[PDB]
Amino acid sequence: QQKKSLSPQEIDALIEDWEPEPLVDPSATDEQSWRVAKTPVTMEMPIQNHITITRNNLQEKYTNVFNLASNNFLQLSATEPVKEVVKTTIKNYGVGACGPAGFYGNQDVHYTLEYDLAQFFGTQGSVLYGQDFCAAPSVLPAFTKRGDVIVADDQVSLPVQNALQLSRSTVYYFNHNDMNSLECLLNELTEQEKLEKLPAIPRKFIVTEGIFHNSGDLAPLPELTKLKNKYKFRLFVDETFSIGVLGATGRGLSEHFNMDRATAIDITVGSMATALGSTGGFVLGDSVMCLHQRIGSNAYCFSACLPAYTVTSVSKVLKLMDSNNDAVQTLQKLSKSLHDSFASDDSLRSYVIVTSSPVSAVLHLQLTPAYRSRKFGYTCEQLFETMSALQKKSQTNKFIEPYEEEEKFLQSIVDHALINYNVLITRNTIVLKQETLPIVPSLKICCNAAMSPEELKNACESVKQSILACC
Amino acid sequence: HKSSMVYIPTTKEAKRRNLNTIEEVVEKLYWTYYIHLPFYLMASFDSFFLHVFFLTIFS
Amino acid sequence: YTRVPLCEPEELPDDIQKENEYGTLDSPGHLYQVKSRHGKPLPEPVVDTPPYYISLLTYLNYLILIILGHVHDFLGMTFQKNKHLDLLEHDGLAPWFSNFESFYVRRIKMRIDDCFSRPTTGVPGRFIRCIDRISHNINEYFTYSGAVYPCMNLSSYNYLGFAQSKGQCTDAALESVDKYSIQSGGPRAQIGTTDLHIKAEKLVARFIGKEDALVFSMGYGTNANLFNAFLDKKCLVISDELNHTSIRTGVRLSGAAVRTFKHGDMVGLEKLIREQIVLGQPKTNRPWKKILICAEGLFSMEGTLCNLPKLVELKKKYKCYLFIDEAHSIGAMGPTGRGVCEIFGVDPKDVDILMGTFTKSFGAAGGYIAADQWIIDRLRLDLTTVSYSESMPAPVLAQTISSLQTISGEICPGQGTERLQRIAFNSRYLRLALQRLGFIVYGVADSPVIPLLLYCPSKMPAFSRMMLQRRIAVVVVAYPATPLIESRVRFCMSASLTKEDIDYLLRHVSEVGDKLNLKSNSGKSSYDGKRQRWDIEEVIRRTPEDCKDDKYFVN
Amino acid sequence: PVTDHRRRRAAAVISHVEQETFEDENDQQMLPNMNATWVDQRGAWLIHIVVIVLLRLFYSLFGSTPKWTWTLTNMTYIIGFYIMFHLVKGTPFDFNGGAYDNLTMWEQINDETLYTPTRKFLLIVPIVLFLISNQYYRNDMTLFLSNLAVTVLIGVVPKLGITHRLRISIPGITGRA
Ligand SMILES: C[C@@H]1CC[C@@]2(OC1)O[C@H]1C[C@H]3[C@@H]4CC=C5C[C@@H](OCCC(CO[C@H]6O[C@H](CO)[C@@H](O[C@H]7O[C@H](CO)[C@@H](O)[C@H](O)[C@H]7O)[C@H](O)[C@H]6O)CO[C@H]6O[C@H](CO)[C@@H](O[C@H]7O[C@H](CO)[C@@H](O)[C@H](O)[C@H]7O)[C@H](O)[C@H]6O)CC[C@]5(C)[C@H]4CC[C@]3(C)[C@H]1[C@@H]2C
Ligand SMILES: CCCCCCCCCCCCCCCCCCCCCCCCCCC(=O)N[C@@H](CO)[C@H](O)[C@H](O)CCCCCCCCCCCCCC
Ligand SMILES: *Cc1c(COP(=O)(O)O)cnc(C)c1O
Repeated sequence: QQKKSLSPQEIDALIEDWEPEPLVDPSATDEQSWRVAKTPVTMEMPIQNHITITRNNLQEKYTNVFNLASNNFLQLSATEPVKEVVKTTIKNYGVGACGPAGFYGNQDVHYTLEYDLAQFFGTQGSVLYGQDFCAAPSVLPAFTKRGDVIVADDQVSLPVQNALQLSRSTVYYFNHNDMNSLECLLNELTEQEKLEKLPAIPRKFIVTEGIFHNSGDLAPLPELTKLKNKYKFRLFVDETFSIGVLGATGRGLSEHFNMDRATAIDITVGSMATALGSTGGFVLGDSVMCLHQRIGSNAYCFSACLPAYTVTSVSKVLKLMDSNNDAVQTLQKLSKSLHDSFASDDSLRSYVIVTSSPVSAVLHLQLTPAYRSRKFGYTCEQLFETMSALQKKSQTNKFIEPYEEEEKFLQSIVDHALINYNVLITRNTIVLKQETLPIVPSLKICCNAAMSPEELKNACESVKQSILACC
Repeated sequence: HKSSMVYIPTTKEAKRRNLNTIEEVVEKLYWTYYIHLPFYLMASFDSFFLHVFFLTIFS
Repeated sequence: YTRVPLCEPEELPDDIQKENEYGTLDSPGHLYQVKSRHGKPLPEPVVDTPPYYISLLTYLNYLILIILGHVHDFLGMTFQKNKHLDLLEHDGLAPWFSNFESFYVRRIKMRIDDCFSRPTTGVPGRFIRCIDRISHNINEYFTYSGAVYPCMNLSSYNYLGFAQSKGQCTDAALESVDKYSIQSGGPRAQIGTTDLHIKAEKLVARFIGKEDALVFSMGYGTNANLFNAFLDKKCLVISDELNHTSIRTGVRLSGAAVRTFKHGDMVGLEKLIREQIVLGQPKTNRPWKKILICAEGLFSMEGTLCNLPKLVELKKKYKCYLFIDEAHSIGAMGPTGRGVCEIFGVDPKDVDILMGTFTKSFGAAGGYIAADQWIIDRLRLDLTTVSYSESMPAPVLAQTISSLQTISGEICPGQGTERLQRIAFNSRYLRLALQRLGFIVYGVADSPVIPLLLYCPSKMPAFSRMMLQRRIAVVVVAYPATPLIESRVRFCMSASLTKEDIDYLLRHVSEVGDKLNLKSNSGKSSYDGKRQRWDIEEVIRRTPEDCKDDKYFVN
Repeated sequence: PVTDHRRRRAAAVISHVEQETFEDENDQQMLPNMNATWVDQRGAWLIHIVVIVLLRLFYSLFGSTPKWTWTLTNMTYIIGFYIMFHLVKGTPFDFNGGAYDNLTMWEQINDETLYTPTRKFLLIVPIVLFLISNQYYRNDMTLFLSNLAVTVLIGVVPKLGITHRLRISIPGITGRA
């Protein structure tokens, strides 16, 4: 039943009727501008235990502020021996590299650090990267294409999420630290793969983290190793926050469980800025992996080489860490004391909870769901579903009122302690638009090896009183 | 103004200054215009160029 | 022997080191000032071609290479498997990479791999020191010996000669190390920000000419993590076919529709804009939410400039937005060094977003973005790198601030202009001499990158090895980076080189090219329409005076 | 699955490659292919004539009869072109994530445009070669039939409006979508 079915004069009418949208929406800029005004700024002195800060365009100034918002833990890069190596290199090498990796870019100090990392961490090779934020999304896509299988945890960080989106492969999720969910999921995938009788076996990976960035938990490595060999998978572990703080010496997560890295883990991603004290990152693995990254990684091939003084300082730190292991022992004693001081308090049970392991050097605090529902009247499950719909529908404006109220309340806790007691504790900084998995606001208190137990104890009591007074 | 740099004397200019050029030129023309350098162990492909012997005989 | 040696620094007097890193001008007649084009549009570029037999020989060579490579792969992987244990399944596990996706690297480039990844040492100034190595098997593994020899530098991104270990910048960096440690606390949102960051941002904003600017630690991350902040699946991006991989990665992460237009073709761009405005989104025909145009200032592989006024008038007429990258144009192009905007005289207010990198000219590592006030205020809250990544170290900030202040003229008077004049004169002289000899040279008259075409694939290793034997460092590129017919050698000029070094390079290059028969000019390079096969002495005698005149350059 | 990126291997006598989705087509094919761009370039049309002349001269250097020489040169040229273009599927270098893993080089020419001058030339060459070659072995009917069969079945049928994105599962379970 076939049914019965433009002029150039009206083409310009369509062009003139087009009304484009602004590049950036300024409607909600004013209401969300308090974050910039509350950012501390250090004045002419390095970030250390005692600092002098100014906020809100030099309007307010504080002197001798106890610092608890620094990611540096070992504090070995401020010592005299490291400063001697840094100054000598500049006089003989300069500050810049001036060249890519493949065009006269290696200055025979980059090769030395690659050898040092493999011997210290017990692997076969290493590859250096300019920035840690651009390491995971540059190595994972190189070994995965369409038709592959990736199994990931439901609490991974944003940089890991970016890698899985660009990987262009099937992605599955299992419950947070649940081997029953993982083992059940793997069995079905293997059986259907055998049933289809594919000509070749595709690549399969497992993605997890050592110490989680948003919660502070651990991963049960002995269980994962047994399952991956049983079902013929591969393990991918990110160790940004677990190298230098776990183990007798600081080798990483494998030394904590008394294992071998050559067989337990296949890909390791780390950062040199958290504990070592220098910019950059690295990826650890075997020889066949490394040769493919020299030509298959976009970040490695299409970027300038890392400066020279950063490389030399890290090698000195690694040599010092091998001889003596007193910095790690001091860090672990303080971390255990900090966790127990916030977990054995009966006055904070009905207000906040602790979601961190004792071995972690950062303590995370979150509001109880009963208290959040009483005041703000919203649930994390409800918050997740609202943002998911907005992203799919591609709306220009993404503003949620109950979410903003909690952020302001947590800022009041931070501000109250600093003004009255001169203690600086930070707040977790996240962007809700870019997230894909559920997340909630929290607080953070850090520790390092340059502190004294008496000073830390007084700071803990002050923050506990600050929370109660605000609530 | 002195720098720690060594200058390589140029051939045909203060190198040979202080019957065979035709053969060298012909060899360079034969070699560089054909695909030989990116080959390994394949110097035996020159044997395939025996067509000169085949076309040498006339009538 | 297998491991790369660690070289002990040599002991030399100060003057020898300064001469090694930076040259001293001989006469004041080797400087040139760059004029500004007020109302002269860029003419369409003209290219030159070699005769047909070069192309036919190239095609035959590639055909033979492909046939023998595939035959070798098949026979070797069928008749034996013990040696090829990295490309077959083992204990039920797939291999790391695939056979077909890595054919070129293993079968063509591996035989000439000695020309890539050359270790060096010391400062990358006028003379660069290299470590010797001995090739084993067929470029499989190398053995190193304790010997280091200097070489002339023509392969490093050092335009204004800021890669020095003796000067104001080094002292500033050392003082910064003394005051601020090399430690960075964390992300800029939490603890990372200090006063030096604000000083650098304000100074950059004042130097470029916009209202405000931000700083970053890596140039790649500036592009890779930017477009997702204000683009979505209902926007269109029109970009040139020749853009860096960072832009493509950022757009892929964003998810917007991508349409490309041919390089140097404005009519096709206008047609594409009109058609995309009329048609709308696929399958629904709703109008596009917004349209963004991406372009780059100077293209490094060809040394050609983009036509800015045409893009500005097109975006003003059709209500679009513009994005300009200035990695190779900042600090080295223009009467002062502002960029292509100063060359063309276009006000910076027209361009919505500007970008740059400090590695190519200022001898540091980082990047920046410059825009209006409200755009930056929103992007600061909406960005990912600010609140998830590390922060810039202090010595790099000190080096960048010192370099920008020196170029601006606040400190060390009479240095930036002299460097700019040196680099302009060097580029013009080298390009004119190379064209007069009989070679093929691409690009505009004043461009630090000089690409010389070497068509036959077998002529790259020979040229590179002969140049290395004569103590000159060169960089060669080939397929698939460049088209199949056209393979080229890239020259990067510096302000530290001297006319005597240029003469030395010209003599050696001319004789090597005569040996390898690389002179193929069809007469379209000459302004008088005749073939040019001169002598080296005549060129050396006449070119430096005529280098300043602008009537000897076709484009 | 949260992404659902899988390759199908449906088995049938006649099947076609499914149309690409929005993400695979409108976004993952944006940069130059670098595998089919060299066709519309300089010196890409005379090289076939040069190859034909070289093959004919190489066979004539042996000193055989014209009939065998011309039959062998026709078969060799057609078989070589088929092996180069129609047999292999994919690309030797990673493009984005494996976007062109279901198509040959012939389908990728000129962005899947059905009628372009280069395609017309590539179709015209075998016919003219056959007309020039048949004049030496018209007497033998078996060789004439063999040459006609080779030309029609290898050098004519694939280069047609039909048999575009056409796969047959007889020699192996092909992959579509
Ligand atoms: C007496 C007379 C004298 C004269 C004469 O006749 C006889 O002399 C003879 C001499 C003959 C040649 C000999 C050899 C070859 C190479 C062959 O190949 C090309 C390269 C490959 C081409 O591409 C395919 O391969 C793509 C790969 O990605 C596939 O991609 C998809 O499938 C992916 C699957 O993963 C998915 O990812 C995605 O869906 C997607 O990417 C896709 O199918 C297809 O594009 C194919 O072969 C390679 O690939 C094989 C598989 O990996 C290798 O392994 C295999 O061979 C091993 C050997 O030990 C064994 O262990 C096992 O069998 C097994 O492992 C093999 O070695 C290796 O060559 C093509 C034919 C040719 C030129 C012959 C022609 C005829 C002659 C000239 C005869 C001449 C007339
Ligand atoms: C003395 C014996 C006789 C000698 C004669 C030998 C055979 C010559 C016969 C003529 C052949 C047809 C001529 C047409 C071609 C004209 C010239 C083209 C010049 C080369 C073009 C290079 C293009 C590169 C593009 C890269 C690309 O994308 N590649 C792939 C994936 O897309 C293609 O799959 C790939 O290239 C083809 C792979 C084919 C592998 C060949 C395997 C054959 C093994 C050898 C067996 C003999 C074969 C010949 C009967
Ligand atoms: C040269 C260049 C780069 C290099 O940036 P890195 O600082 O080396 O990461 C990036 N983008 C463009 C457009 C370039 O020209």
